[PDB]
Amino acid sequence: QDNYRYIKFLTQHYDAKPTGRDYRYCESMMKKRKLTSPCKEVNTFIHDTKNNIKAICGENGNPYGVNFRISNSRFQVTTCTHKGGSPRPPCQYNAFKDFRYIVIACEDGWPVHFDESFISP
Amino acid sequence: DNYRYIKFLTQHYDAKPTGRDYRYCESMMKKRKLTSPCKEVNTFIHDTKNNIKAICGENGNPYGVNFRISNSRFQVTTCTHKGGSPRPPCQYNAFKDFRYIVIACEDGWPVHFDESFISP
Ligand SMILES: [Zn+2]
Ligand SMILES: [Zn+2]
Repeated sequence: QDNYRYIKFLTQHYDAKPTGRDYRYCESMMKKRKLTSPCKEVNTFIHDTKNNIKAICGENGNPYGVNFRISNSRFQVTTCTHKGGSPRPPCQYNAFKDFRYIVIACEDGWPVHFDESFISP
Repeated sequence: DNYRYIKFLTQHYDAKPTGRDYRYCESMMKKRKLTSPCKEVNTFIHDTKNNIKAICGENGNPYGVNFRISNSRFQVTTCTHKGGSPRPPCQYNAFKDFRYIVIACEDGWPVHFDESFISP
């Protein structure tokens, strides 16, 4: 019921209204979501409703690994990957658009972590 | 101007459904004022405005002469009127589905939902 980790998940991993989904999108979003001090190396935005993402914690997800959940359907996502090595802003990013399953961690029915290491079929 | 697009959302967009049963349809139809007279068939899409609009763009394909089919499945709830009276209160059966949807777009914006479309 403390919303802190859930809102943190949203800040870092949720954008219902993307524009472009190219490197410029990634570079502006990583800045707007304050993920640039230091440059976050890999960060994926999910483009769907809070309700549908939350449903991965319940009806619309399967157990994955010890504690994660995998979605039962694909989600629109944009993965921003840091380029150029240096961890100090300004931060340059490559942007990878995808429609794929996502793996998250849930706590008390809410998304609290995004598994950036998951490789979807 | 936004009129037909907003009208499309009023009748067919709900990012935050609960229940998705007869009660959901009966409250939503009333809330969206689709009850004077009772609308016979009406589908609510449970996804973002952006993703639905994308059916008019990259996440859709041409369908028929004037329509668009989504390239992926959407969570939907179809409300089908029952009881036989066009007057409030309007009663509904709910059908939850995860399916392709067909819409009409105008200039990149969704303006109608094809209730007659039968998805694989
Ligand atoms: Zn939305
Ligand atoms: Zn009827």
